[PDB]
Amino acid sequence: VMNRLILAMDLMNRDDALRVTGEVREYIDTVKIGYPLVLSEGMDIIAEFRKRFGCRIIADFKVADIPETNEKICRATFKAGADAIIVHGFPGADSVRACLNVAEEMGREVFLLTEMSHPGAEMFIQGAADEIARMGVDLGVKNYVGPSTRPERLSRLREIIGQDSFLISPGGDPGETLRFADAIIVGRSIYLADNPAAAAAGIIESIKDLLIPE
Amino acid sequence: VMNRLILAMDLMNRDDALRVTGEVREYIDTVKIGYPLVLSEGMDIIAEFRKRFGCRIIADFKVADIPETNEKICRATFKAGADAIIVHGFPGADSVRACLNVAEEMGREVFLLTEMSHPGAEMFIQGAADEIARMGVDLGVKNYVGPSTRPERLSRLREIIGQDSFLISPGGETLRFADAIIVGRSIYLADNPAAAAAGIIESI
Ligand SMILES: O=c1[nH]c(=O)c2[nH+]cn([C@@H]3O[C@H](COP(=O)(O)O)[C@@H](O)[C@H]3O)c2[nH]1
Ligand SMILES: O=c1[nH]c(=O)c2[nH+]cn([C@@H]3O[C@H](COP(=O)(O)O)[C@@H](O)[C@H]3O)c2[nH]1
Repeated sequence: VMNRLILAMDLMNRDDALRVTGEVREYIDTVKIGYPLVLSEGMDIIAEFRKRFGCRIIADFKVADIPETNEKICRATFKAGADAIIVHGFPGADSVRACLNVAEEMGREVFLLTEMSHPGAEMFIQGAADEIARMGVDLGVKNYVGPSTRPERLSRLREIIGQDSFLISPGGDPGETLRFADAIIVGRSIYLADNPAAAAAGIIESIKDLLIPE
Repeated sequence: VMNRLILAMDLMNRDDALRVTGEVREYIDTVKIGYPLVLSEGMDIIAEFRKRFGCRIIADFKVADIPETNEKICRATFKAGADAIIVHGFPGADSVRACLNVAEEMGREVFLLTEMSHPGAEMFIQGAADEIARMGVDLGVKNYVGPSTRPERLSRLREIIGQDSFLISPGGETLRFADAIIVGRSIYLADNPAAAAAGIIESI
């Protein structure tokens, strides 16, 4: 949200993760954290980022279980401090709804992952992408996460979810991506930079130059 | 698996989880744990189950990310002590391959989840099940997880994966096709977990 830039904190050692995040806090307030960091350092790391830096945390857990278990995963995740959680749609409407129910009760957010673009994604994901996105619309999902690369797929997703829905995705960027996504997710280009704060600053400048309405 | 019965430990607090486990260890040696428990108590609880009870641990994490991330998830999970991890097939062969390579490197195991039967699985999962199972066969997968379903349905899954493959699924008829059955609530919510487990095993 802040500056339409989300940091994908994918480092696995706690020191570097905390260091880099604090260094860019001036320009980025939203950070995405996945399982590798959480499983190695504990869920308390989420609480630490929020408590210590006041950032918003998106748990990229790609939740993909049956309804009752999804509910428990979301509860434990929101209890630990996450503001939002990323959920798979392939498991069906029921499994997504369970996540929406907990988010509703706790005042948090669910991001629906509609497709992936890694090799192998063409086997089952690509073919179900539009239908999964439409299922999200039918479920009242308001936040979506896009695959990656291929700007043409992004345009398609936006057409399905509408102008009102919130869409985030990784990376002529940031411009190409932000023609359709509301915020761009950036990891390496920032956390592997000699001066992370400088890299974030540079990208934010590019983003502001776009003069994006609303 | 001891007595062909796997305990699905879906509780979220360490005290109840450890209590039920120690009470059924004379009957069960394999325990399946999920993110609810590990996210609530820490991945270190895996070492507690193994060092304290001698349990084999199956991490039901339904791994479903890109290859590089799946690799990291499996390495952290095996490093914490899991003997095996359950992985989704819908993200494709390469995502599954990444998990299998970490298992090969660390001497552990990967279980491919072929299907689920909850009320919504009919939308995309059911239709992909046979292809996912066949995909596992071609990737050299030897361990599979089947859905909670009528035993007749597991017959088809068994025909696909062959006689040598190892199959587990939520649960006597089921054991006509699956090598072990997975049971959770009937045992861990029981006032007497030991008696519950002993009763299930007697049904053989
Ligand atoms: O579909 C995808 N296929 C990929 O190959 C891929 N690589 C990275 N990611 C996701 O993008 C976030 C940022 O990654 P970067 O460090 O490359 O900016 C990461 O945190 C991931 O969420 C991928 N998503
Ligand atoms: O395909 C499935 N459809 C379902 O509706 C379902 N409900 C539970 N489970 C799985 O079964 C394990 C044992 O659950 P119980 O506590 O009911 O014995 C659990 O740990 C789950 O892995 C399901 N699998």
